[PDB]
Amino acid sequence: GIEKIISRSMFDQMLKHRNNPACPAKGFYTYDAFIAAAKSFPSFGTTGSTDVRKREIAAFLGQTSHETTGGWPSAPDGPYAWGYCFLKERNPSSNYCAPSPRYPCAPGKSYYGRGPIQLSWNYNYGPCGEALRVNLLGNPDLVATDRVISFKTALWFWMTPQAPKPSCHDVITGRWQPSAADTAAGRLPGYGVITNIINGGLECGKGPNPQVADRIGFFRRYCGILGVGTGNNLDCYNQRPFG
Ligand SMILES: CC(=O)N[C@@H]1[C@@H](O)[C@H](O)[C@@H](CO)O[C@@H]1O
Ligand SMILES: CC(=O)N[C@@H]1[C@@H](O)[C@H](O)[C@@H](CO)O[C@@H]1O
Ligand SMILES: CC(=O)N[C@@H]1[C@@H](O)[C@H](O)[C@@H](CO)O[C@H]1O
Repeated sequence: GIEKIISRSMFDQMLKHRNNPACPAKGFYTYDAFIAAAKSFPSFGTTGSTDVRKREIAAFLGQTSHETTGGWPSAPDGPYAWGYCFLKERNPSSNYCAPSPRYPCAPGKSYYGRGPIQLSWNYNYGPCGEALRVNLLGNPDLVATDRVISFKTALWFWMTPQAPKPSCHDVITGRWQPSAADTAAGRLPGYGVITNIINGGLECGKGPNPQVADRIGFFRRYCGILGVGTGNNLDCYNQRPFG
């Protein structure tokens, strides 16, 4: 599997501070859990040329690193060495509950960000739990409790199209071709579109944004380590958010 492209030592170099005693998630995010989880999504990091596979791994780790970052500008090893520091969304402003016939909010539960992709909203927890055969809609805390399930939610999100959004996977592997609406809106293949899929409503199409820049910094660092180009279209500053 992906262990051939990303070794334990490389993962540890990338996520240099995940086991820092200063990080709330210390000990939770393990290479073994990452590899185990990836087995359930066998085309992740095994699609296309070696160059593409490395870029996919860098893109996934880059985005998830931003979602979980403990970085600050003057941090040791730079802000892009502080991925995977957090497990739960810091200071959430709501329970992330939206109307959903299929995946209604479970009374008393909250769908704030958890795990590497900071999975949010009942309408993500619902179908993710269905795919993973666990009750994430009724027990969203599971994403912050079992390390393999945690990684699986992130990979699920990455691998799953949700129209009109393609999967992050299909974008980074070059399988996704933009529609006429996409090319008009400047949603072109690259890391920027991936940011848009993940959190574009809040981060994209509004000009320069430090969260978008942070996502790019991790991706650049990881592509450097893996020895691949990042490609272009890295930001979504001028991209209309997806529908
Ligand atoms: C641990 C934490 O609070 N992570 C959040 C994440 O939930 C949010 O989606 C992201 C947006 O850019 O930035 C934050 O760092
Ligand atoms: C954000 C980040 O770490 N960028 C680095 C850059 O500093 C370095 O010169 C290059 C080659 O090693 O790799 C990455 O682009
Ligand atoms: C990783 C994740 O859950 N991302 C969601 C995204 O699916 C949703 O479209 C958006 C709405 O603003 O909220 C983000 O938190």
